[PDB]
Amino acid sequence: RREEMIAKIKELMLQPERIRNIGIAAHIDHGKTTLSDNLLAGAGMISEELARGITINAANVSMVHNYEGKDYLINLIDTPGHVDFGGDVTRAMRAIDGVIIVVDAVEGVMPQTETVVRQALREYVKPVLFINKVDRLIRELKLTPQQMMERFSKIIMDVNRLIQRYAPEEYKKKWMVKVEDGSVAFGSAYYNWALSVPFMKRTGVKFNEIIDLTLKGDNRTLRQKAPLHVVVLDMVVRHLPSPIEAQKYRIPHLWEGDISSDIGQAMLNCDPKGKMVMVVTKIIIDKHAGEVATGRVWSGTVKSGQEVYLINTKRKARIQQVGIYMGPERINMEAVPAGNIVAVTGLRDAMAGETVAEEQIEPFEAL
Ligand SMILES: Nc1nc2c(ncn2[C@@H]2O[C@H](COP(=O)(O)OP(=O)(O)O)[C@@H](O)[C@H]2O)c(=O)[nH]1
Repeated sequence: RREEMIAKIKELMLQPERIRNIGIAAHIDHGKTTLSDNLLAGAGMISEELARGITINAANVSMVHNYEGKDYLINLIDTPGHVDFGGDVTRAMRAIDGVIIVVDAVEGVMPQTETVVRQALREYVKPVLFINKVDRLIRELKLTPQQMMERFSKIIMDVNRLIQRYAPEEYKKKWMVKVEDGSVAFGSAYYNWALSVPFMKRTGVKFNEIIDLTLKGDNRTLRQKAPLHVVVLDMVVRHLPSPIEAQKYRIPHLWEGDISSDIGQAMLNCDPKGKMVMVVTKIIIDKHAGEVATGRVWSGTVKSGQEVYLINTKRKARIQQVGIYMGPERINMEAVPAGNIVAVTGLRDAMAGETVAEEQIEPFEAL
């Protein structure tokens, strides 16, 4: 039901501890797009009452996920795929608080894997690990359960070596990933299943059941018994931070202004009562709506009709319509508080990376 989901989005956007702003990153062909598309589909966000390629270069897609009796609003924000480095990559890392690092079970950790882990960690983005294509270990390589667990262990050790080496000093140990606490999951994005220790504890489901169904070709039972979106989004909710948790340590890194100032404090503490500061992540031109700027609200509350400064472009402006994402769709909202990803009209002169603020402040980017 559409009206129900819209109400749910409004409910959760008002509670910053229920939000997760994330991205997904991977070496080429390891499964970023398949995971992205199938999480969105599995969470039921593109059902007719409300798949391949829908997330490709999508500014944001949101998913509502229930975890231990509470609903969460997960924003899967665009991160550039298949590129080594660039301003676009850095900018997208700065927009997300958590990242799912996807590693192919066959190739393992590859040079581009190391690059994306580095790039995320450099901006205080907390990682979790999803080991993909486990169907290939089962069917094509015909590995034993012990051989597969040993393969996972090696991947995990390689990832943690990168975290130890590249995480900000304070998080070199804290952000290591482990199978035991479910900050690692493994599965097949393509066949819509995954497992983790917390999921297996909760349900009693065992890897051998998944192996059996896989070899039998019972793909319907497979994806229902160990759903990709349940296992992976459970991991997102438990282990990736809310914007209010993340901004307390991310904002001094991200913004070069005076953290002790009122606006600095409002961003540090994700305060919806402070002056509004947002950063534009992406702009598209819609034939009907005109320029639509997607962005993250760091502080304050963004409103339809709100007068703002475009800091990099050096102009005063007025936001026309504010929107928020429901799956891939923009839905109108007249006011949206800090912590959220929004889409706004009225800022045609803005560029990607633009700092948009109620007061003249230091920009997040030199632009
Ligand atoms: N066997 C298998 N193939 C997969 C899986 N996930 C993705 N693929 C395939 O691997 C290729 C690359 O996937 P894609 O999601 O586009 O990778 P990306 O480049 O990281 O975005 C495509 O042919 C996918 O269908 C998986 O779990 N198992």
